[PDB]
Amino acid sequence: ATGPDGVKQGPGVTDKTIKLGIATDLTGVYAPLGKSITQAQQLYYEEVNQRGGVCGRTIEAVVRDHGYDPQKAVSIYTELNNNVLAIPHFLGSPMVSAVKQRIESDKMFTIPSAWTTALLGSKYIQVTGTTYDVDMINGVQWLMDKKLIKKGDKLGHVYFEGDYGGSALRGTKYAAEQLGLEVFELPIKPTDRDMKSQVAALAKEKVDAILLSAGPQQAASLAGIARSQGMKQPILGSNSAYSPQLLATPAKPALVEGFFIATAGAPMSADLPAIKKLAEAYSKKYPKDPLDSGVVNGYGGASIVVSALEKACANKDLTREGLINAHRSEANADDGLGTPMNFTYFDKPATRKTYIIKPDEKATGGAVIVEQAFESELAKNYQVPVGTF
Ligand SMILES: CCCCCCCCCCCCCCCC(=O)O
Repeated sequence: ATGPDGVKQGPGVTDKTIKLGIATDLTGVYAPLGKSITQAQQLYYEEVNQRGGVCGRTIEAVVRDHGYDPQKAVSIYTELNNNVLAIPHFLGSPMVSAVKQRIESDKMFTIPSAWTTALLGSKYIQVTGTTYDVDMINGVQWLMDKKLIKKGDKLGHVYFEGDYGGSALRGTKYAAEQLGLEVFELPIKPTDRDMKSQVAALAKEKVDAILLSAGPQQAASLAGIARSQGMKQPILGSNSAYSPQLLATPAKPALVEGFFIATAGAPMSADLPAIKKLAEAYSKKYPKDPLDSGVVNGYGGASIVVSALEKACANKDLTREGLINAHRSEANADDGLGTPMNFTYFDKPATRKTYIIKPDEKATGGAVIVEQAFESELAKNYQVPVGTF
């Protein structure tokens, strides 16, 4: 329990090692993005280890694949929880929801790649960036500002049922109420591979804009089918409704025009020194794995946990209490990757600024900024739910 350097050691911490857990999707709908996130975290931890680790201890990240399935995530959580100090990458809103009570009981610092409001309200869970609702509020306001929609128009929102799509949808509906828009709602599951019935329904409803809270496979299908039907409505996706791999498929033309993504994260093409450095470092380590916005997300999550570990080390306290208090002492985080945040609270989003990006085969990371990160008044005044959607 206390190392020979006088540092208190919690679960997963020995005299020479700090074990961290990663619960991701390597095989399901988010496979290429979970790979990128996971590899970017490993890149960060390797760089740290090369510089002597933390508190003289090497960081070891153990990786489990839940396949974007909540029951498997639970099983994985119970296999890791007594033997890792923290979980700096846990992919997926329903997956982390399923273990929220255990996280709280265990005092497990968890950094999801998941942005539901259902994960707010826990000291131990850092929801990074914006929440999904705030991204759709910003995004709908942007559609109106850009005259892609007007008062009285109808939005069709295709969404993964539950925490992720439902949170996004909450934002859509708030914006629609405030702005005088109608909403047509289309729930889907991650196992729905083919969007042609959804496209048919969107067309029947004569929507003016199409919103999507799903993964890359659904985005390719929906965009491709819509454009093959002559639909000209803009498409606005949540932050994970795209991977650059899709540009190497016939969906490309339906993604590089008329398709936008609302996200708190900067793409790999942003003109920031830390982004350029990351692009070079990641490309060097993993030459065969395309750069994507998951790389940014994973490197950033690793940066968050390491910052907290270093502060906890300096307090001679690599326990779960020491770690969370180190993390929650940071009111002004800015890792240089394009998403400044405040970590001292957890009853509201860490930021309310959303970028609009689009797919671009010419750009580093397969995407470019269309609108620099902004917080609409609409989003600023919105009441964000805490621990539910
Ligand atoms: C700064 C934070 C926003 C960064 C967004 C980068 C997108 C990376 C890909 C994420 C894949 C995971 C999707 C999870 C969907 C869900 O919430 O269940």
